[PDB]
Amino acid sequence: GRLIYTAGGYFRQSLSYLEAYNPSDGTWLRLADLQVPRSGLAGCVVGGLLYAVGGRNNSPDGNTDSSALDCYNPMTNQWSPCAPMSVPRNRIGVGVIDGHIYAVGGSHGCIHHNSVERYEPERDEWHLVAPMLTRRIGVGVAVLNRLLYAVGGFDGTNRLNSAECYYPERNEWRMITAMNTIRSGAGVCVLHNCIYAAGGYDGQDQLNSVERYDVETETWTFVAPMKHRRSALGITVHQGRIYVLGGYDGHTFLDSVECYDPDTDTWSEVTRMTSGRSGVGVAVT
Repeated sequence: GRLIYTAGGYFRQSLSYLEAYNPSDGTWLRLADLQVPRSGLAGCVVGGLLYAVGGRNNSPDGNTDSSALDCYNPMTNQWSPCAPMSVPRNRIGVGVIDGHIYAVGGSHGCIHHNSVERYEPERDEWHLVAPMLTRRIGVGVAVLNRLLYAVGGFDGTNRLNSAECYYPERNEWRMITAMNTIRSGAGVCVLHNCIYAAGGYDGQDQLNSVERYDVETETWTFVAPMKHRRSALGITVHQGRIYVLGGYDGHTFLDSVECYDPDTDTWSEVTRMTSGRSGVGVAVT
């Protein structure tokens, strides 16, 4: 049995919620709160452990970006700290390769990162790798065939439709074909051997469009769009289907959760979070 876990998020302030959606029976479990309220973070899963990476603690007492790495165990329902990244990373992207966590981009105050670092869970250690060709905050990140893809984002001045690909053995980045649409804060995931970018922000509107990248053709193609435009949404894959959680539509923090079925190329609204929020970290375990 696997659940869709959402950690953290923003609604008028940063959040500590850890909630887990059961796509079968409909429930949200309330689990142990994050040690620190955090928005703009990423989630991932290595060895069954749920990791929460980076973000920002934006509480009514203070704004601080976070370099933190924290670890949630469902067998104990407990959070434990990890060693932190070398720099704070708000609006981060993360991906997993060979049981290693790659932290990509994000911001620290006015710094817009191009740096990337790799976390090794068996040694609880972070190590710097080759920086991206671009500074990308609000970057989507996906792993396909052990290659690490960094998609869209915001460079501090311009929002991006470009994408680049990291080769771990050569330790270098190469630009790939760019998306059709400029997107920061899109949800980027991998499903049945294609990369999907859903929603986001082009600097003028929040997006409902969705496009998927194909490595064999090196081409992005639009698919069915979400019912709700949204930026800074959470995204995951559960049992062959894409799930988008929350986000921001320019007027309100969404609680809607949509589900994409690739076999019918349709989006459905399946559940509502216990409260609207954006900038969550989501993963399945």
